[PDB]
Amino acid sequence: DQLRQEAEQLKNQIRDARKACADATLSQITNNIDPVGRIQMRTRRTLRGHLAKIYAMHWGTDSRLLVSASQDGKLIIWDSYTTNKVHAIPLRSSWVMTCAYAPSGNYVACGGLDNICSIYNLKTREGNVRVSRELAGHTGYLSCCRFLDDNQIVTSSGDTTCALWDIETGQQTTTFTGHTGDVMSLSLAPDTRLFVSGACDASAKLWDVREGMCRQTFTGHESDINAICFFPNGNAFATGSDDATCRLFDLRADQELMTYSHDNIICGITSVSFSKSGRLLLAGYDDFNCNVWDALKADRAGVLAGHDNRVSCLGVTDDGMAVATGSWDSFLKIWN
Amino acid sequence: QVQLQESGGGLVQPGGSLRLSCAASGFTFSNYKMNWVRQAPGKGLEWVSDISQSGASISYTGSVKGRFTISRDNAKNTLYLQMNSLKPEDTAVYYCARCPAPFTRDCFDVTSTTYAYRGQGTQVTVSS
Amino acid sequence: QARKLVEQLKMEANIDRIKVSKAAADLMAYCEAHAKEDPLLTPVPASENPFR
Amino acid sequence: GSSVYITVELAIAVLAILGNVLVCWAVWLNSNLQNVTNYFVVSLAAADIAVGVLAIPFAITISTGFCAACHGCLFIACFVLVLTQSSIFSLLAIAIDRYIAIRIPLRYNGLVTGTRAKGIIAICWVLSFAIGLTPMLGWNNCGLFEDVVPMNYMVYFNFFACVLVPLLLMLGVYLRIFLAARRQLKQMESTLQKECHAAKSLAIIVGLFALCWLPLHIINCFTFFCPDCSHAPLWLMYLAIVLSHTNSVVNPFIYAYAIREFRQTFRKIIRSHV
Amino acid sequence: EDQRNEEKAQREANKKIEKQLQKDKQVYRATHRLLLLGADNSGKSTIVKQMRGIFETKFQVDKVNFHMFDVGGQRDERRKWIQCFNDVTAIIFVVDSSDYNRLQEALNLFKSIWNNRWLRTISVILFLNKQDLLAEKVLAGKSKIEDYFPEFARYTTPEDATPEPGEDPRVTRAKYFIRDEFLRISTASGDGRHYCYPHFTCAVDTENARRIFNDCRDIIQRMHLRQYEL
Ligand SMILES: Nc1ncnc2c1ncn2[C@@H]1O[C@H](CO)[C@@H](O)[C@H]1O
Repeated sequence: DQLRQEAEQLKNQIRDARKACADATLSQITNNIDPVGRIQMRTRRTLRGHLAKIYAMHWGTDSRLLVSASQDGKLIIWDSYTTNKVHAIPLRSSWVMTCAYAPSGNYVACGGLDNICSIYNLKTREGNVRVSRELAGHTGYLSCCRFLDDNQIVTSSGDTTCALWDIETGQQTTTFTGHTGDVMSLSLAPDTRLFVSGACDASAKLWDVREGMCRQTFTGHESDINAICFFPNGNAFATGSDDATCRLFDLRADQELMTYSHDNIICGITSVSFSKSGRLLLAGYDDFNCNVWDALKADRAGVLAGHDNRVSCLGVTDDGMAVATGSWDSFLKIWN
Repeated sequence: QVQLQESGGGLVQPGGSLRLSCAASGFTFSNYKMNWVRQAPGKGLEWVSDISQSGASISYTGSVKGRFTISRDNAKNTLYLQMNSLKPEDTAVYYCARCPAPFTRDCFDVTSTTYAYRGQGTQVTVSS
Repeated sequence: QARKLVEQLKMEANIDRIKVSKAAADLMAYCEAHAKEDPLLTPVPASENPFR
Repeated sequence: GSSVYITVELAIAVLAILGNVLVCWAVWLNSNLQNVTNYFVVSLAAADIAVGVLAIPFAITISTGFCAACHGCLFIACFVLVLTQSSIFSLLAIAIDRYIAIRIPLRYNGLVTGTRAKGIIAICWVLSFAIGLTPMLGWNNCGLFEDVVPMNYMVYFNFFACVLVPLLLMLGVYLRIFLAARRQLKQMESTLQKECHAAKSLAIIVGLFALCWLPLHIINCFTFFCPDCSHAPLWLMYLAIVLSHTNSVVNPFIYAYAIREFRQTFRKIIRSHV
Repeated sequence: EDQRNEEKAQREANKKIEKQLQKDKQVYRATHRLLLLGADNSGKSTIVKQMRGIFETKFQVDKVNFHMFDVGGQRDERRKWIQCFNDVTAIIFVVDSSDYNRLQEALNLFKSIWNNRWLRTISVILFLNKQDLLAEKVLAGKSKIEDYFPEFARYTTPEDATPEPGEDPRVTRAKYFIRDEFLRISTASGDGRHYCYPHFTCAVDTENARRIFNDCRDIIQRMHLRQYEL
């Protein structure tokens, strides 16, 4: 009982501190900045060959190679520049929920309800792609495992617990705990010394990879958090809640800077990413289209329609050249 | 930010009246479907009642059919559940659970001591 | 049980904060600085764009 | 003096070409329309494109005036016969595909393959070629279309085998389809209203085909079997011909348009055209 | 140029990949996938004697292959990993009949599954196991349905009942009452997009495979008829 009163007092004090910190508003500060304009990105490619719904994809470091995964149980390495199946990998378990591309471009990972995301070698001397390491130890289903280095990999499973592994030994080296609900997505920092995660408890947390402990928490969403991406300078980030609204957060100020929501949109979000310049914010809704938001003004910059079914994943190349979006119709469409 | 405080409740003789309220804040109350869920001591959770957006659709469990009334008020962000003629086996922790999806009536919110948007509780016991 | 939550709240309490106006100015300055190098915002000729 | 029915023939040709190109570009403009079941529909559409654009001018050009010095212009007649039979056999293939899909739903996916469908199309097309090019082998009576082509063949083999057997097979297939549909409907799916609606749809397609095709065959068989009885006035023959040719116009009106996805796609097609 | 050799190798690799993928797609279309469900310890892992997310089964009937999955490793929370089965042939639901206390939870879970937005267009083959146990409990009479369901006091056996030889009127009435209580949820509002196929099975039943075979054939035929607009 006393602990409850202490927690309530601490929460009230934190809220008062944030309220005192707030002085102005982003729209008022940036009101004097002109609109970007109605952008009309037109499809430049269409990638075909995946039988079932597509859940996740990842760009390579060179902005020319990327990987996709679908429920049918196949891993395909495409080539956006020239549409070709560079490699095809059939998974042991037909169920998969995420895919990753090592920054070195020599390894990929993918996992799902099997509670494991394994390691595939793409620089085989024998020439045949084979699984090198499978990491076991997670309790719930694996929601997302993103690469950190050729030997370090991060993960977030269905048991409300992220994990930093070491493939050469395949042993959990640090455990991130403290999340009430399920963990959906994470986004590493460009400095690769931190990473923020979203969970199905209307909250997001910031960790320290070396020290392994939550550093801060943010709560401004009514429903679960599906996607989380990092601002390229590592001083802000935005999330897409299922409540049909996207918000922008700051680490230094530690408040919800701005929100993106209109009356005409009432569907849930599934993916989020930031354009290289940082002025454009992309959101993939549940009504079979993606929306482009003027990040610093929170006004509809434009629409990106032309998907038969739900748009699950989304991403922007490293150089901010091409945008790739996968959907439930089993098609990947690249936008200039 | 999501908070659901459940006031009311107390010791009452068998067959007496009562009233329970679930104060909520941090979200648009009118865009979610509310439920009451109870956990008898030495047992798991279980559904009790529910209510639709504007209060049109209502439902109840078997043992409370005709003995409990659920009332909602969106203009104040509060939800009541009037209780009348309670029996000895009515004693249990009562919760005010909201499932996440707005503008839908379908959800799984009786998780085994793991749900996130569930009120903390409001103890009610019946004694002689 | 709740001791861990109390400790986490205590740790989060000691967090030096910054003016939201300053944060907005920083973000705006960053976006202005990295403006001319935005391919999505700034279209480029076909020769420099590989249509992929 | 006028023979304005030629103008009606030109109108029929243009309308058929327009509708067929509409359906073909609709198939192009959607990935869900590339189903194995839609392969036969597009084959029918191509068949109607051919029959319209070539035969329809050809028919009037052969009927208007026939210089016997041509030493036999039976090639045009054989071509038009080939095209008609191609359309008929495409219809029959569609019917058989539907029957298989509704009678063996579980194994239909594993039994109807792309290679098998393409082989079916090839065999039906070569059958149409063989049927329509039979006369040149020597059955032609050369050693008017009526004069050039023998009536005995057209009444004994071609008409009978290639127009009655397909109709009877279609009747049986659609009877079985209706029986299965009614059995499913009465199970747990108002009442007789939807049953009669589906029965009306199936009966309308079958009856439209029958009305389109039988009349000309009936009159020709009567002429063959009535040596004493003379022919019917030429406006009846032209009426029969325009029916046999507007069949091409009406097939997609029944087959493609009725499809919900097709008619939803056509809305944006005409919107963009306007 | 001398760089188009890489393009030739790329084309060869792409051709091989497509050639293999065609066979893979053919097989994947050929196979039929089913999702198993039901409360724990309810004959869920033993509905089929096996005479042919984590757990999968492979049984073939009349040269038709079926793929049934048993999600039995994940946590209790369900509103997120359930969406990964929105394109299955049908969902198998198994619910015991003699546990009146968990029966209400079964009704609520089934209703939520029926109303789920992303599963709006999937039919379910409903099972009702432990009929012998229900008969034993009813004959014993220690408990009573009325103590949980007040509406049962005003329920009567349906006129279309097909009782098994010697089936007591009481047990038959209880069975069909539970069946109707299940079916009411589905028939409430579905718009005809999907339906249910109730059954009466037991732990000793060995013909469940035949029943699911018939049910899947019927539903696929109904889908083929829904296309073509009847
Ligand atoms: N007796 C006939 N006179 C004219 N055209 C005919 C005759 N019999 C068949 N045809 C032609 O053959 C096809 C099918 O009857 C049509 O192109 C039709 O014009």
